[PDB]
Amino acid sequence: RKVLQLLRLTQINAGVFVRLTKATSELIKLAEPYVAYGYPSLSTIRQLVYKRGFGKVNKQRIALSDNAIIEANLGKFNILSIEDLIHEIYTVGPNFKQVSNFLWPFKLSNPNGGFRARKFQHFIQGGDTGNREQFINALVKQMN
Amino acid sequence: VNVPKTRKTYCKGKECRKHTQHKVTQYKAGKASLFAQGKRRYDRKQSGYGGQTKQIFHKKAKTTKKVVLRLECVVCKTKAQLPLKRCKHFELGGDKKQKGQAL
Amino acid sequence: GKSRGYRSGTRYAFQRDFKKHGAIPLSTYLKVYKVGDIVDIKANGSIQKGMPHKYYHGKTGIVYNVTKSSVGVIINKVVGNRYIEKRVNLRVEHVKHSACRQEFLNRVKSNAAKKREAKANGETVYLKRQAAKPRGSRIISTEGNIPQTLAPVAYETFI
Amino acid sequence: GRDHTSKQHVRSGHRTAPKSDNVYLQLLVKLYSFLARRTDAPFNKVILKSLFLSKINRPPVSVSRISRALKQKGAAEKTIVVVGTVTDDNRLLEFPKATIAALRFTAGAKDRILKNGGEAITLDQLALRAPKGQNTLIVRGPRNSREAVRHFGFGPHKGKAPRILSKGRKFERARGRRRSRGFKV
Amino acid sequence: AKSKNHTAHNQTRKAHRNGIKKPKTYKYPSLKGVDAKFKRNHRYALHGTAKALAKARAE
Amino acid sequence: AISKNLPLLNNHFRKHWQERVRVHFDQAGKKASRRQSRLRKAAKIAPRPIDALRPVVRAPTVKYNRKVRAGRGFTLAELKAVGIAPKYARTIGISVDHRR
RNA sequence: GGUUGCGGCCAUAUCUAGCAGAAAGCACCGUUCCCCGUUCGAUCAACCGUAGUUAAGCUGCUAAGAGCAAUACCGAGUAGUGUAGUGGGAGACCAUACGCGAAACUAUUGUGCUGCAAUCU
RNA sequence: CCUAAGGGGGACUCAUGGAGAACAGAAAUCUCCAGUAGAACAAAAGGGUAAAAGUCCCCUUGAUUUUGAUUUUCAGUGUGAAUACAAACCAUGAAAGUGUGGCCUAUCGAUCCUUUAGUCCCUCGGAAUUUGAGGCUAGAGGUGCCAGAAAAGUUACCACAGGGAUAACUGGCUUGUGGCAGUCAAGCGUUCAUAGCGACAUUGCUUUUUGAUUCUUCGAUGUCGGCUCUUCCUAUCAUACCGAAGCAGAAUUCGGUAAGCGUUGGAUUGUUCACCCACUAAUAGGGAACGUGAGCUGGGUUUAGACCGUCGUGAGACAGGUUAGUUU
RNA sequence: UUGCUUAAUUGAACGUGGACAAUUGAAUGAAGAGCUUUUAGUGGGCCAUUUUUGGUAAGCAGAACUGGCGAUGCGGGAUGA
RNA sequence: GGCGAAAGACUAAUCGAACCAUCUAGUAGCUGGUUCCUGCCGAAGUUUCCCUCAGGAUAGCAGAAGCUCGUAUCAGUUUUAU
RNA sequence: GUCUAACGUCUAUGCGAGUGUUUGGGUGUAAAACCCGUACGCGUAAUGAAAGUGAACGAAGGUGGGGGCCCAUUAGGGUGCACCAUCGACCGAUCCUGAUGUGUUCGGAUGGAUUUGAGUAAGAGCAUAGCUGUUGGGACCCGAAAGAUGGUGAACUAUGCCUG
Ligand SMILES: CC(=O)O[C@@H]1[C@@H](O)[C@H](O[C@H]2[C@H](OC(=O)[C@H]3CC[C@@H]4[C@H](C3)O[C@@]3(C[C@H](OC(=O)/C=C/c5ccccc5)[C@H](C)CO3)[C@]43CO3)O[C@H](C)[C@@H](O)[C@@H]2OC(C)=O)O[C@H](C)[C@H]1O
Ligand SMILES: [Mg+2]
Ligand SMILES: [Mg+2]
Ligand SMILES: [Mg+2]
Ligand SMILES: [Mg+2]
Ligand SMILES: [Mg+2]
Ligand SMILES: [Mg+2]
Ligand SMILES: [Mg+2]
Ligand SMILES: [Mg+2]
Ligand SMILES: [Mg+2]
Ligand SMILES: [Mg+2]
Ligand SMILES: [Mg+2]
Ligand SMILES: [Mg+2]
Ligand SMILES: [Mg+2]
Ligand SMILES: [Mg+2]
Ligand SMILES: [Mg+2]
Ligand SMILES: [Mg+2]
Ligand SMILES: [Mg+2]
Ligand SMILES: [Mg+2]
Ligand SMILES: [Mg+2]
Ligand SMILES: [Mg+2]
Ligand SMILES: [Mg+2]
Ligand SMILES: [Mg+2]
Ligand SMILES: [Mg+2]
Ligand SMILES: [Mg+2]
Ligand SMILES: [Mg+2]
Ligand SMILES: [Mg+2]
Ligand SMILES: [Mg+2]
Ligand SMILES: [Mg+2]
Ligand SMILES: [Mg+2]
Ligand SMILES: [Mg+2]
Ligand SMILES: [Mg+2]
Ligand SMILES: [Mg+2]
Ligand SMILES: [Mg+2]
Ligand SMILES: [Mg+2]
Ligand SMILES: [Mg+2]
Ligand SMILES: [Mg+2]
Ligand SMILES: [Mg+2]
Ligand SMILES: [Mg+2]
Ligand SMILES: [Mg+2]
Ligand SMILES: [Mg+2]
Ligand SMILES: [Mg+2]
Ligand SMILES: [Mg+2]
Ligand SMILES: [Mg+2]
Ligand SMILES: [Mg+2]
Ligand SMILES: [Mg+2]
Ligand SMILES: [Mg+2]
Ligand SMILES: [Mg+2]
Ligand SMILES: [Mg+2]
Ligand SMILES: [Mg+2]
Ligand SMILES: [Mg+2]
Ligand SMILES: [Mg+2]
Ligand SMILES: [Mg+2]
Ligand SMILES: [Mg+2]
Ligand SMILES: [Mg+2]
Ligand SMILES: [Mg+2]
Ligand SMILES: [Mg+2]
Ligand SMILES: [Mg+2]
Ligand SMILES: [Mg+2]
Ligand SMILES: [Mg+2]
Ligand SMILES: [Mg+2]
Ligand SMILES: [Mg+2]
Ligand SMILES: [Mg+2]
Ligand SMILES: [Mg+2]
Ligand SMILES: [Mg+2]
Ligand SMILES: [Mg+2]
Ligand SMILES: [Mg+2]
Ligand SMILES: [Mg+2]
Ligand SMILES: [Mg+2]
Ligand SMILES: [Mg+2]
Ligand SMILES: [Mg+2]
Ligand SMILES: [Mg+2]
Ligand SMILES: [Mg+2]
Ligand SMILES: [Mg+2]
Ligand SMILES: [Mg+2]
Ligand SMILES: [Mg+2]
Ligand SMILES: [Mg+2]
Ligand SMILES: [Mg+2]
Ligand SMILES: [Mg+2]
Ligand SMILES: [Mg+2]
Ligand SMILES: [Mg+2]
Ligand SMILES: [Mg+2]
Ligand SMILES: [Mg+2]
Ligand SMILES: [Mg+2]
Ligand SMILES: [Mg+2]
Ligand SMILES: [Mg+2]
Ligand SMILES: [Mg+2]
Ligand SMILES: [Mg+2]
Ligand SMILES: [Mg+2]
Ligand SMILES: [Mg+2]
Ligand SMILES: [Mg+2]
Ligand SMILES: [Mg+2]
Ligand SMILES: [Mg+2]
Ligand SMILES: [Mg+2]
Ligand SMILES: [Mg+2]
Ligand SMILES: [Mg+2]
Ligand SMILES: [Mg+2]
Ligand SMILES: [Mg+2]
Ligand SMILES: [Mg+2]
Ligand SMILES: [Mg+2]
Ligand SMILES: [Mg+2]
Ligand SMILES: [Mg+2]
Ligand SMILES: [Mg+2]
Ligand SMILES: [Mg+2]
Ligand SMILES: [Mg+2]
Ligand SMILES: [Mg+2]
Ligand SMILES: [Mg+2]
Ligand SMILES: [Mg+2]
Ligand SMILES: [Mg+2]
Ligand SMILES: [Mg+2]
Ligand SMILES: [Mg+2]
Ligand SMILES: [Mg+2]
Ligand SMILES: [Mg+2]
Ligand SMILES: [Mg+2]
Ligand SMILES: [Mg+2]
Ligand SMILES: [Mg+2]
Ligand SMILES: [Mg+2]
Ligand SMILES: [Mg+2]
Ligand SMILES: [Mg+2]
Ligand SMILES: [Mg+2]
Ligand SMILES: [Mg+2]
Ligand SMILES: [Mg+2]
Ligand SMILES: [Mg+2]
Ligand SMILES: [Mg+2]
Ligand SMILES: [Mg+2]
Ligand SMILES: [Mg+2]
Ligand SMILES: [Mg+2]
Ligand SMILES: [Mg+2]
Ligand SMILES: [Mg+2]
Ligand SMILES: [Mg+2]
Ligand SMILES: [Mg+2]
Ligand SMILES: [Mg+2]
Ligand SMILES: [Mg+2]
Ligand SMILES: [Mg+2]
Ligand SMILES: [Mg+2]
Ligand SMILES: [Mg+2]
Ligand SMILES: [Mg+2]
Ligand SMILES: [Mg+2]
Ligand SMILES: [Mg+2]
Ligand SMILES: [Mg+2]
Ligand SMILES: [Mg+2]
Ligand SMILES: [Mg+2]
Ligand SMILES: [Mg+2]
Ligand SMILES: [Mg+2]
Ligand SMILES: [Mg+2]
Ligand SMILES: [Mg+2]
Ligand SMILES: [Mg+2]
Ligand SMILES: [Mg+2]
Ligand SMILES: [Mg+2]
Ligand SMILES: [Mg+2]
Ligand SMILES: [Mg+2]
Ligand SMILES: [Mg+2]
Ligand SMILES: [Mg+2]
Ligand SMILES: [Mg+2]
Ligand SMILES: [Mg+2]
Ligand SMILES: [Mg+2]
Ligand SMILES: [Mg+2]
Ligand SMILES: [Mg+2]
Ligand SMILES: [Mg+2]
Ligand SMILES: [Mg+2]
Ligand SMILES: [Mg+2]
Ligand SMILES: [Mg+2]
Ligand SMILES: [Mg+2]
Ligand SMILES: [Zn+2]
Repeated sequence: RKVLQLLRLTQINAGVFVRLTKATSELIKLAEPYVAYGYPSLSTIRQLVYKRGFGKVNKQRIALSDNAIIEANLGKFNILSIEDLIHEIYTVGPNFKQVSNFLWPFKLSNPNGGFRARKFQHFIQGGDTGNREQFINALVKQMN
Repeated sequence: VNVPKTRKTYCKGKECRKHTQHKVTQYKAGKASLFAQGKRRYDRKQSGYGGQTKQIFHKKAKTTKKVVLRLECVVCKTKAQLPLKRCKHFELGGDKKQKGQAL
Repeated sequence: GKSRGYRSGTRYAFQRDFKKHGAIPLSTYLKVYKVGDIVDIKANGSIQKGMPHKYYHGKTGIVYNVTKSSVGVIINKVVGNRYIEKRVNLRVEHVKHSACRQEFLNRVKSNAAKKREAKANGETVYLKRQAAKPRGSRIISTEGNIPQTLAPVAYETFI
Repeated sequence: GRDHTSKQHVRSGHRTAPKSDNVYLQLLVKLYSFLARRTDAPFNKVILKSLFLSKINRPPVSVSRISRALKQKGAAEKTIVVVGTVTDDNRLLEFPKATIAALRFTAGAKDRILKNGGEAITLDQLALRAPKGQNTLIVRGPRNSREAVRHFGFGPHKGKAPRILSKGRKFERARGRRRSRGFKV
Repeated sequence: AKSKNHTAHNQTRKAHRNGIKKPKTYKYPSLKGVDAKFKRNHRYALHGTAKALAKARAE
Repeated sequence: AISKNLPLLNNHFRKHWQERVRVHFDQAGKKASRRQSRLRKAAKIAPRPIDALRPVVRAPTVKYNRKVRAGRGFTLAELKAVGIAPKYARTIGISVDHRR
């Protein structure tokens, strides 16, 4: 529960970007029975940021509808555009922490087509939790 | 328990302020005076009608008492008190242990 | 009848190590403890004076007082919903310097040495530690190492 | 559903207005609500917060406290600001010439300030000669000197004041306050 | 009659609503329990140190 | 019965106290009637003053040494010094105290 | 490098059985007036360094030595275990998923290192 | 429990084994070697201890004084116990050191009162002296239900507040116990394990036993048994059809399908149970709130009267015997 | 600096003055952190997974950690804390 | 208290202590009940002591009032070292 | 779940080292309103059982922070109230030392101490009111079995007597 809170995953179908090291890997390992995660493609990141991209401005969830919001909040980190933000996320950049924490956790819908017959078992065993790696793109396509 | 009749401990007398020789005696409680205020109050409360006015202890549990040594300084005559642990048997200046003797 | 004495349940905690009973090696008595030192606490069963309570066996704290044969160590103990500051007087037989200082104090020196070198060279150096990162790409040569094919083995009984 | 990491619907816990219904205190809040909202001067935001405080949160400032604050190095001609009552001190041997802006002045305080060549002005008069609180010095009275604070945090070995109606040898001095009567805490 | 004897159930829930708070650290710890002989002399060393700094600034 | 950090009280209300409650609703009525009685006394003896002349005496005890107040009557020595007999003095508006 | 005195770590140093040991050191060794201690100058005390000896102590080497120490395509990713499922099985228990992961066993290697002072073929 | 079994110092090394020495042997005393502790350390156990903490010897009183800080139990209150220091005064040792009781973990006690020690200090209040009394600090006298009232029974003549937070019916879980049934087959059965049995083991079923529990009911579900009457179960006593035999017949035994159909009259007992007599095809076993009391009866049990025995000083008790006792 | 400590000019503790500047020395998060006063109800609990004790066992009795029911509706388990 | 050829029986339908009024609104850790709306927050059956075991006090959980400040330095989590 | 006596916290108000007119006196258009003052209560000094003694080394202390203010010019410096942590100083109690002197047993200068106080360290209180909480009261409402005091009954009934 604490691990999911520190990942800002405090509701169902909430999505967040995590840079893989060891600390964050052991975090995700602790939350593994409750999350589905994987390796996102560039188009998935673009679609996420374009449709459901929100910024934390004065602790408020603000739609990313204009590049001025991004500049006003991330120009000291050399982010001046929505494409700068997408690039900084995709090719994990020197300012990944600030850019991903500026991004409000994505609030996705349920999959169009449903989940598997039983969610709460590992992706390897025919369930949905754990690492599905490239099938995270199909799952996000269902849910975003 | 065997305790010698003499002992050299610190003397609290203002004259001594040092270890001097002391005489060991078993402390004996003094006679209860009739004019102590608590005994004076007790006699007045018991008088008249009303029966027994103060509690009488019954539920005895201890089988020993704490022995107190009365140490009198031979130099300045200042007395001191030392309580010992609970012992069932206590002699003052008894025969010292003889180790090695036969049965 | 319940039993809850001072050293209850310390049968193995306060035992000497196997083939390590007896006299104390004298480096224990030659170490010097200063106020502010970080020390591990491990009760020695053969010295009963200045011995810690079983709670402090295995705890680490700060020296606050130095006496003839003992040091005072400050420990923070959980009592309900907060910490209480505990001040334990321990003879030096139950105390050892904490090895966590020497790693961080060396990293401070290494960061200072690296920074002045980059300053000397007029360049920059990054001193923050990093967690282990996912490994990069690589090419596996197969000269002398052509892949060997394995299969799951059949079941056998060996008794 | 949400896994709440903090309590929901929690008020800030700070006064945003005086509890008092004095219309003239509202006017002072009227003036410094405008000033704090528009000057970027940290002094005006502090004054607005201090105008909300309760009586025990604005302890009286003796005319001796102002004298000691004016005795700081380089503060002799500063304007003393007291959000509260300024009381007199008959233990002073002398008082300087000073300008003091306060909610209230006692009769002795006003007499003493004006006797020594000073001014005793209100907080609205302050806002015109110092709309940003320039060259001012805010003085606060002792909060922990209140009698009720003597009994706060009472306990064993705490050294606080017992809540007691009578004082004397027969009132809470025997057992627990004396080693001859059992223990002492 | 016979009742429940003991249980620590729900006790960690109660300790973690508002507690489990680490103690605050301060620059100067209290010298309570420090050796009296050191404390007696440490008083004289600090008093003399203040005098030397006072004279140096008075110069 | 005992709870919290509060002062320990001594509220002496264990007898039938409610049968002996005297409320002075008649404070104003007694004030008015006292004024009327005072007017009656004045009109009874006018122009003779309503107050007897009282002496001035030191208050007893170490706490009221400093204060001085009205006594009860002039001593026999004091009346002797001004040549007034006590029997006559009581009839000319002077108070006498044989005890002081 | 050897040896002695004082050591640190406290068996890679211990234990058993053989063999060797230049120089110096150490040792055994000689004596009982004296200080001293004993049933016993055996231990302890003192004296001589004079009469003798490396026999022993000590040191080094030898041993498919015992023990100890270290290492591992040894056993074994086994036992165990944290986490998961509206998995299997009547049950006892078991399998699987994401992780952590022994001990015994087997083989090999090693058998004190070192600080201060003094001294020596 | 201990003036040492406390404290200091010194010297030595225990349990045990082997090999030897007059009486002397399994065990007396002496000698050597081996001997990591396999002993001893007051006592329960655990830990700790080998030029020692063990054994022996010498000297001692630190088992002393003033009080603070700290650890455990903890509310971070008390008590008990313990730890490291500060200031004294000492013991011991050449000394460094060690010693603030017992190698460590248990071995204990508030207010009120009394008593003793200390300070010889304060007060007895109109002022003094001396007695007496009262204060301050530290001990002791004790609360073992050990944070600490001052305390005998009986009620079958009984009362009240409550409780299904809790027993005495039914019911519910369980099935040890009770009852019933299997399997493996060493043996029994003149030969022959299984016609019929069947030990040592082992798997089950049942809820007509008794336990275990205390979920329901204490502003009340009428607690035994019988009589009357209905229905249900089958683990079938009889009757039907069949298979098997160590079935010649007759008789008998085992089994299959089977609850359609019946399963009695009496002496004694309140009985359920039992036991006898007798008839019968047979006189099976059970359930239905241990069916069935606004169906009865009221013999038993279990109010109040009374007798006896045993018990009690007694009032009274008996799950012992006896007699009389409102069934809406 | 000291009256503590050292044979000491040795140390102990607290200091004056100077150097090391935002990668000021891991990650992730942070509707901000810290502090105070006062007072309610409660002080019968129970259940599930796992660890686990007594018992032949129990819808039995007793512990450990967590999550729940109690205090909670909603969809599913027909029905059911 | 009476009275009892004795049953704790009779003493005005009242008897193992009559009836009447008062003390008396006797006390009760035990029953029962406890009267309008909406909004926000939101528990405990656990610690210690108690002739304590159906009750209290105490700590904890909860509410309310706020106060000093404004990223300061916090966390029912991970990494690295020990 | 009330009212009252006495209280804790918090809040509002008046005045403020003081505060409170209401016991009482004056006055009145008469229980009102208006006015008056001595005392007294609380506060302004604590500590000790008491006899008693009784709060500045210093800018009413030092150190690290500290909002605000001043000088600057990222940064930096100065000043820093409240408050926090820490080390000190002063007053009382306890213990130690014991000067000139003296009703020769008094006095207690001076210098100290891991001791101790509900203290000082440029006052903060007093009064009125409100909610909430406490205690005594019938005490949120209704409820015992009991106890006591003083009276009324032998028209029923038990027993004696007298007369039928
Ligand atoms: C004859 C008899 O045995 O009864 C006596 C009774 O006579 C005695 O009464 C005494 C009487 O008792 C009391 O007043 C109480 C005082 C303190 C309480 C209690 C009784 O004593 C306690 C109990 C316990 O210590 C005792 O027990 C005391 C015994 C004692 C005996 C004689 C005198 C004083 C005390 C605590 C240590 C504290 O002291 C205390 C807390 O309970 O005190 C008077 C002065 C005496 O005259 C009187 O003694 C005589 C001679 O009759 O009290 C004892 C408790 C009873 O055992
Ligand atoms: Mg993230
Ligand atoms: Mg998983
Ligand atoms: Mg589709
Ligand atoms: Mg569809
Ligand atoms: Mg599907
Ligand atoms: Mg799909
Ligand atoms: Mg599905
Ligand atoms: Mg499905
Ligand atoms: Mg599959
Ligand atoms: Mg969609
Ligand atoms: Mg003496
Ligand atoms: Mg007395
Ligand atoms: Mg009399
Ligand atoms: Mg008499
Ligand atoms: Mg009387
Ligand atoms: Mg009497
Ligand atoms: Mg036992
Ligand atoms: Mg036990
Ligand atoms: Mg260990
Ligand atoms: Mg000890
Ligand atoms: Mg750099
Ligand atoms: Mg919602
Ligand atoms: Mg909530
Ligand atoms: Mg906040
Ligand atoms: Mg002026
Ligand atoms: Mg003050
Ligand atoms: Mg004060
Ligand atoms: Mg008070
Ligand atoms: Mg009080
Ligand atoms: Mg009970
Ligand atoms: Mg309970
Ligand atoms: Mg929390
Ligand atoms: Mg070499
Ligand atoms: Mg030689
Ligand atoms: Mg010799
Ligand atoms: Mg010799
Ligand atoms: Mg040799
Ligand atoms: Mg040789
Ligand atoms: Mg070998
Ligand atoms: Mg597993
Ligand atoms: Mg785990
Ligand atoms: Mg599972
Ligand atoms: Mg399924
Ligand atoms: Mg695995
Ligand atoms: Mg070797
Ligand atoms: Mg001993
Ligand atoms: Mg000894
Ligand atoms: Mg000894
Ligand atoms: Mg020795
Ligand atoms: Mg051996
Ligand atoms: Mg003793
Ligand atoms: Mg304690
Ligand atoms: Mg206790
Ligand atoms: Mg505590
Ligand atoms: Mg404590
Ligand atoms: Mg204590
Ligand atoms: Mg300790
Ligand atoms: Mg000593
Ligand atoms: Mg006692
Ligand atoms: Mg009492
Ligand atoms: Mg008198
Ligand atoms: Mg006198
Ligand atoms: Mg006592
Ligand atoms: Mg008790
Ligand atoms: Mg108790
Ligand atoms: Mg009793
Ligand atoms: Mg009775
Ligand atoms: Mg009877
Ligand atoms: Mg009976
Ligand atoms: Mg029940
Ligand atoms: Mg069974
Ligand atoms: Mg059976
Ligand atoms: Mg069978
Ligand atoms: Mg049954
Ligand atoms: Mg039942
Ligand atoms: Mg019932
Ligand atoms: Mg009913
Ligand atoms: Mg009912
Ligand atoms: Mg009924
Ligand atoms: Mg029924
Ligand atoms: Mg019933
Ligand atoms: Mg019925
Ligand atoms: Mg019945
Ligand atoms: Mg059948
Ligand atoms: Mg039929
Ligand atoms: Mg019959
Ligand atoms: Mg019959
Ligand atoms: Mg029978
Ligand atoms: Mg029934
Ligand atoms: Mg039934
Ligand atoms: Mg039955
Ligand atoms: Mg029935
Ligand atoms: Mg019926
Ligand atoms: Mg009936
Ligand atoms: Mg019946
Ligand atoms: Mg009918
Ligand atoms: Mg009957
Ligand atoms: Mg009958
Ligand atoms: Mg019978
Ligand atoms: Mg009967
Ligand atoms: Mg008899
Ligand atoms: Mg019988
Ligand atoms: Mg009977
Ligand atoms: Mg008979
Ligand atoms: Mg009859
Ligand atoms: Mg009827
Ligand atoms: Mg510096
Ligand atoms: Mg790291
Ligand atoms: Mg509360
Ligand atoms: Mg509370
Ligand atoms: Mg509470
Ligand atoms: Mg409460
Ligand atoms: Mg319960
Ligand atoms: Mg309850
Ligand atoms: Mg669950
Ligand atoms: Mg499972
Ligand atoms: Mg249970
Ligand atoms: Mg139960
Ligand atoms: Mg409930
Ligand atoms: Mg729910
Ligand atoms: Mg549903
Ligand atoms: Mg449902
Ligand atoms: Mg179902
Ligand atoms: Mg009578
Ligand atoms: Mg009579
Ligand atoms: Mg009877
Ligand atoms: Mg009668
Ligand atoms: Mg009548
Ligand atoms: Mg009647
Ligand atoms: Mg009638
Ligand atoms: Mg009647
Ligand atoms: Mg009532
Ligand atoms: Mg909520
Ligand atoms: Mg109760
Ligand atoms: Mg409570
Ligand atoms: Mg708790
Ligand atoms: Mg709170
Ligand atoms: Mg912070
Ligand atoms: Mg971990
Ligand atoms: Mg590590
Ligand atoms: Mg009040
Ligand atoms: Mg008036
Ligand atoms: Mg009138
Ligand atoms: Mg006054
Ligand atoms: Mg006054
Ligand atoms: Mg006063
Ligand atoms: Mg005193
Ligand atoms: Mg004192
Ligand atoms: Mg002189
Ligand atoms: Mg002289
Ligand atoms: Mg003199
Ligand atoms: Mg003089
Ligand atoms: Mg103080
Ligand atoms: Mg002050
Ligand atoms: Mg009330
Ligand atoms: Mg009330
Ligand atoms: Mg009533
Ligand atoms: Mg009555
Ligand atoms: Mg009575
Ligand atoms: Mg009467
Ligand atoms: Mg009567
Ligand atoms: Mg008649
Ligand atoms: Zn003496």
